[PDB]
Amino acid sequence: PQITLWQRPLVTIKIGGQLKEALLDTGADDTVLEEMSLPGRWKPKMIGGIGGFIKVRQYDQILIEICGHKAIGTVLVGPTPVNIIGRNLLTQIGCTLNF
Amino acid sequence: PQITLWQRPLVTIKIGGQLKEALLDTGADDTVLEEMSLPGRWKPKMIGGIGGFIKVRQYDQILIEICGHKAIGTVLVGPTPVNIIGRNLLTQIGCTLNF
Ligand SMILES: O=S(=O)(c1ccccc1)N(Cc1ccc(I)cc1)[C@H]1CNC[C@@H]1N(Cc1ccc(I)cc1)S(=O)(=O)c1ccccc1
Ligand SMILES: [Cl-]
Ligand SMILES: [Cl-]
Ligand SMILES: [Cl-]
Repeated sequence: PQITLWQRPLVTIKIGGQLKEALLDTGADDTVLEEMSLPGRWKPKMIGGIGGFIKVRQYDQILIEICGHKAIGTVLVGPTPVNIIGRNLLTQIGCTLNF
Repeated sequence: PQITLWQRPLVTIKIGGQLKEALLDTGADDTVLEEMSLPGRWKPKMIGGIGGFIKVRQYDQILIEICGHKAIGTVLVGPTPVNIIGRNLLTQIGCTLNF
């Protein structure tokens, strides 16, 4: 698809067999989702920006489906105000900026 | 152009006659620049980010060039981690996400 930026670029994702809404975010290095369980090992991380920093759990090699596109990559889980799909997974679905 | 996301989408902008580096950020509603001098009056603006909300300065109808593309619109100024070009100006230069 071609997604406009007149509104926030929100899409449906499937992860851990759950359907969620998330923001396609070219300014985010990493994908960050609100508190949820994920399988496997994890390590803590801090991410930050306007407003300060939050602590997240980093899970690697997680399967995700983004607007019907299957991918795998690292997912950070923690108290983000919005679910974010970052560049680590946008690349895998072939997402580009165009003007 | 078409910008892939394997690296941060950092571009050159021009504002107040000066070149600066800024991030094309589809996760930011607004354009937010590092502390600088801009003309005219400003108004207060609360913006939300990963750690919470903060107050920044809002300047309207400011000339800014993004990758050579001329724009005129609202620029926020505050303690942003990096200069950010958000959806208000991305929309104005005709940028979309595509996959
Ligand atoms: O500072 S920011 O929260 C911001 C928001 C609005 C306007 C200006 C700034 N930021 C930009 C940012 C850019 C580079 C770096 I280094 C750190 C932050 C965001 C906006 N989109 C990407 C960043 N994030 C996503 C986000 C989007 C919307 C909201 I509401 C909250 C978080 S992030 O969770 O912080 C982030 C930080 C590190 C790794 C992955 C994700
Ligand atoms: Cl990854
Ligand atoms: Cl590619
Ligand atoms: Cl504007």
